[PDB]
Amino acid sequence: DPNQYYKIRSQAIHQLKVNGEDPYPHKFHVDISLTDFIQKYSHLQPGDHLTDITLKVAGRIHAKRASGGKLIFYDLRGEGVKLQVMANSRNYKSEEEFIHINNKLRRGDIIGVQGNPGKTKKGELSIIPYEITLLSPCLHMLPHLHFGLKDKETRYRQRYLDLILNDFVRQKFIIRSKIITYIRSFLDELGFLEIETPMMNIIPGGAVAKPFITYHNELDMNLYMRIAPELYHKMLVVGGIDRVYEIGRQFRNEGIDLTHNPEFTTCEFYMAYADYHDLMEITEKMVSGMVKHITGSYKVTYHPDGPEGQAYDVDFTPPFRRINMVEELEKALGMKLPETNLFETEETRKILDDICVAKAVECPPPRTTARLLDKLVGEFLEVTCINPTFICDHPQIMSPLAKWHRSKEGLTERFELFVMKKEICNAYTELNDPMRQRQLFEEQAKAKAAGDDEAMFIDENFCTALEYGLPPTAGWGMGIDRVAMFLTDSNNIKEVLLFPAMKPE
Amino acid sequence: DPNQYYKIRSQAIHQLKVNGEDPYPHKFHVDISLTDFIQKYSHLQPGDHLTDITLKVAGRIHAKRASGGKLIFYDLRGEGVKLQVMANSRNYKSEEEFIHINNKLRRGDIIGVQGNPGKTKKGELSIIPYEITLLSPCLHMLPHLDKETRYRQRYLDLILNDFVRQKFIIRSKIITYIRSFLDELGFLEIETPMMNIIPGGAVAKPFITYHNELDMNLYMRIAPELYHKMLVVGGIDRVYEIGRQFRNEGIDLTHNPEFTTCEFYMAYADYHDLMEITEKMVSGMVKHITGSYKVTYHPDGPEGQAYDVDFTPPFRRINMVEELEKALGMKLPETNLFETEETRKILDDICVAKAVECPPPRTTARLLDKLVGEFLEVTCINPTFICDHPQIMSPLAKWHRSKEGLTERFELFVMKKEICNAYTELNDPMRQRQLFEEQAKAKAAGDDEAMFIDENFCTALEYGLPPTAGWGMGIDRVAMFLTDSNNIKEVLLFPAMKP
Amino acid sequence: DPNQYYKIRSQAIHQLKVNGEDPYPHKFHVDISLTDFIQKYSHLQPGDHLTDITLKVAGRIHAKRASGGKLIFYDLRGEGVKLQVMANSRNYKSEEEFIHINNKLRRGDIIGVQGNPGKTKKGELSIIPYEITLLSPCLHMLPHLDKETRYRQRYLDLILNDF
Amino acid sequence: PMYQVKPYHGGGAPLRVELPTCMYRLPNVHG
Ligand SMILES: C[C@H]1CCC[C@H](C[C@H]2Cc3cc(O)cc(O)c3C(=O)O2)O1
Ligand SMILES: C[C@H]1CCC[C@H](C[C@H]2Cc3cc(O)cc(O)c3C(=O)O2)O1
Ligand SMILES: N[C@@H](CCCC[NH3+])C(=O)O
Ligand SMILES: N[C@@H](CCCC[NH3+])C(=O)O
Repeated sequence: DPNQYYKIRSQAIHQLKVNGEDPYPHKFHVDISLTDFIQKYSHLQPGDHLTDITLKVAGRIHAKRASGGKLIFYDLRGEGVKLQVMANSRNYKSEEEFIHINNKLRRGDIIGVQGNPGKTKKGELSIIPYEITLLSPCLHMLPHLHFGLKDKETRYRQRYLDLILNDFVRQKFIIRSKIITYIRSFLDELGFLEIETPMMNIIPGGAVAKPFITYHNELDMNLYMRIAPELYHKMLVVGGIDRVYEIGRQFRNEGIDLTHNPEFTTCEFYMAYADYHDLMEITEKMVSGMVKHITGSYKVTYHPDGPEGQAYDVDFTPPFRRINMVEELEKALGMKLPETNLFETEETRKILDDICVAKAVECPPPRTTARLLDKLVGEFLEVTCINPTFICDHPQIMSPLAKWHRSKEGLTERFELFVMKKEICNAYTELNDPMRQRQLFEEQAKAKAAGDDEAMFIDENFCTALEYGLPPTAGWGMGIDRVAMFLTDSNNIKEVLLFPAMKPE
Repeated sequence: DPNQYYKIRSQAIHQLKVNGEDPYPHKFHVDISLTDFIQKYSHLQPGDHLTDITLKVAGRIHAKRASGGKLIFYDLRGEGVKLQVMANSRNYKSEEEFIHINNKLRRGDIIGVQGNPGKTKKGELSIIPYEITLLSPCLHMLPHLDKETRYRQRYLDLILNDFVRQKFIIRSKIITYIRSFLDELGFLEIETPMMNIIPGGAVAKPFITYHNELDMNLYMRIAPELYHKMLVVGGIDRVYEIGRQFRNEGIDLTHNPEFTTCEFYMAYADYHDLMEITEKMVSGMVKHITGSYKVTYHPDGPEGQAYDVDFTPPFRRINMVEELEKALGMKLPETNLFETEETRKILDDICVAKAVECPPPRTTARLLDKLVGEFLEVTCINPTFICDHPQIMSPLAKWHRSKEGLTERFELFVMKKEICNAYTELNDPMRQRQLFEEQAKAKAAGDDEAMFIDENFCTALEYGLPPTAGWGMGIDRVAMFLTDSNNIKEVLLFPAMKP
Repeated sequence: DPNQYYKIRSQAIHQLKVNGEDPYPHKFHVDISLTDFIQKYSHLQPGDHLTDITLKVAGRIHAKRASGGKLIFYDLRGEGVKLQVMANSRNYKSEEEFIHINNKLRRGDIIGVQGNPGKTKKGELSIIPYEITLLSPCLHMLPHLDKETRYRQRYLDLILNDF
Repeated sequence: PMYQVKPYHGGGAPLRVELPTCMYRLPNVHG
């Protein structure tokens, strides 16, 4: 039937081309948006008809309803709003043209309408057309909210259908755009320079991840898609550009789930002469400010398990709670952890392994100290982070690019911001001692050559940059998609990506 | 000697570490920027010394000069400005510490300074330190005052050369201006996929990569065009995206494999509309950023002549086929004959006669392109619209409403280089599908420049794309002209280099 | 009349509370002292207006003077000094809000001011507000310009008498 | 000129973000 529909409409539209009726005209002059039209004429009384005012509007037909032989209603939509077209034979250019155009149009078609503002007796704002023009026909049977589409996969594979039928989808992507615009405004006003750094590298760095590999024709070498801009940013700080930020795509060749997509958008910024304490204050101010600006309040409703589960109000009222990782974990475990440092030590690793086993906390190979800790933190600390919460002072073994903690041995000046059990920010006082950085790279290098395939490559170039002097500095990253998820009540990252990656259908 | 310097300084700094003197301290509390310091105290008279005011600043040492045994001057730089540090032991926390710090510091070091505003007898604005702190030592010998080195070590370039920072500030202003311009016109800023099953929207060799979780190859995007049009189908009438595209092609003065573009799409607009908008945006951009419509450019670099490029609207317009006819001094075929082999052969002959080279395959699109490059683009010094391209070179553009065989397309050229491409969007799904089939057929025959057919996009068009016009701009090239750069590497922080 | 003033202002302020307009806000972020403001911008020439600079100050209103329907001057005092607030609707956040705040404010009130450094034609240093916030209203009629009263109400003595 | 569409930021007033802040200081009366 839809298949039959398409054949018949396609032939009809073709016959229009043959007869010179031009079903895809080059230019229609819209006078006014539907939103403005509604705002301007909502004041009309039932039965009003402004015969002296003629306007041109356009949109998509979502419904067609005949009422006798001389009256037809079209539900015209655009910009997330709707306007009724009440086409009356006596007000149309001619009766013959009225019949011809009405017989031509179908639900789904893009049309332009020239007519007067009015309102029906029932109080429905309308436009009363002198002329209607087909601008672009819909060749398929347009789906309808009652039937469709709620099926996720179709929604993501044909986002245009999703946008046509589901107003809430448009609203999510408006919010997403507002988030990014807010962040740029915030950072611009603090004197940051918006920069662009390479998305293709000889060596991916700045994060723990599996990279994408590609071949570059001109240089006749393989290159890696970036996993993070971090090392480039710090080199520019070395360069004397004190405040930089970049909102852009990163690529990580890993799993796909509710909070993970292989390409995703982040904001990173770096700030000379700042430390992690400064960044927590800035983070609180930016995030709370953002939430209040966009939503109207500090409290946001979120369904962590979707609409079939319970909802919770998430309170972004500053200041955010702070917890120290090792401290809080020890409290949650009811036991003390062995101390760790830069070097992987089998005694310590074994103790953590035993703890994971005893607590039934899974950790896939390789079961390294950092990974076992990460899994433990996930099970016992992250799960308690409902409202925005800083988890602070990560062990050095988990943080190869973070500066050592100035008062806590074996720890670093790092924080992560968690919301609804998920990490929305990662930041630290930057390691700026080249000897120490090289030392950490050598440990990462060893561990790669030992079986850790997510471990970092030595970046000999970056270390050299550090030798010229990186000022005391603090850096920061935010997962833009995740923030968007929390501010749009989405529990699936695919909801905030216009065209998410999908397995072939 | 630079190698010796590094060995020696490295040892001295490691020694500072062993002696617990903390050469990389965690935090220094900067009170005021160097810029603000200069602004606040430039009114001082020579000899002044505000002993009641103490401030903290920081920056990089570019010079060190001793004057006697109790006085040392440091040139402190940051933020594109400079401030003199005038250190006399008499004003320092203690003489012994004055000795220790001065013996420790070297050119290149990052330092924090706590002290008072002042002015030397000679009238040099200064800060007179109570205490100086080493924040980050430079282990290498700092250079003073080839291009390869500038591009492979951009941080060195930025430290030494003030103009470089200014180029990237201008680049940022350009991008921010465009966002403001489009946001104000009711456009929505969107993000579309950089990894595609099928690359489209341009003519280019793509990068290919393997995605693990989906166990299938993907292509890096060459343009976002097809996604934007699908969003317009979706009912978002005005969209734009400023982002990276990737083209696996050659590197030269005006091409890099990854580069930044802005594309926008506007429902119920045509190409005439986009010309006015382009004019207003570009002229407004140049004026806002440079202070006038005229910008000086050295097409051959500073060794050559300069020209003022005039962006005063309206821009000159020329029609590809007519102007080419004038330029060649010969009549070309009727535009409705451009798909014929007769026309291709005619163009091939013309290229041979005029010594215009065109490597295989010698298709109509490529021969015309070469001819246009030779006879038309070179005449485009001031901003110029080249309009009404043949359909055969514009498979996504809508047919021209009155010129059979042509399309409603324009390109904007400045100093012989293309900065924009735009057209009334083809929204007839049957005709678009026909054109895609011809592309795919040509592709299978061996034309690598041919597009892939995109079924999902064609299907989208079948739901009805409103009359629409779209537009693209090469951001790097715009930045080149607004920074007087003739090499794209000048406006890319880290350009791709052969290792 | 002072008794009447107090009854009337008390009611108006309680009404502000009922209308959720928060006449005693918890925190206002003062950027710079009045003293430093005077020191920093006294070099300005008459007519100047630094539209790029926005600052926050606070103090007590000692005088209110209307000049037409779109211009009001407030004498703002603190730290033993004074600063003129020159409020024109043209520079204010919005005209409606300009109206609302000016109708709300009275001599004696503590206010916070967000605005730009400037100088009137006559050469009076001023701050030109984008927004004015009521921080703490004075419910009583502020006195102007015996010793018993000075000693029993030292705060009044301190407000009125610089010495 | 193309028909008017209000900016997505609302159109009311230019975005004005809340920025970090620092308690002002008064001078030492004894200094
Ligand atoms: C730059 C980082 C800082 C911490 C939050 C966020 C983490 C990020 C991790 C991450 C990894 C991955 O493989 C795929 C993804 O979609 C994400 C993500 O959205 O969140 O951004
Ligand atoms: C989107 C387009 C529209 C026309 C101008 C410009 C063309 C673009 C072509 C192009 C191709 C390539 O392989 C490498 C590059 O650096 C560029 C470029 O900067 O300019 O941007
Ligand atoms: N590059 C980090 C974010 C910044 C961390 C602080 N320099 C990440 O991908 O998680
Ligand atoms: N996708 C085009 C720019 C937009 C053309 C108009 N839709 C290009 O890469 O050149």
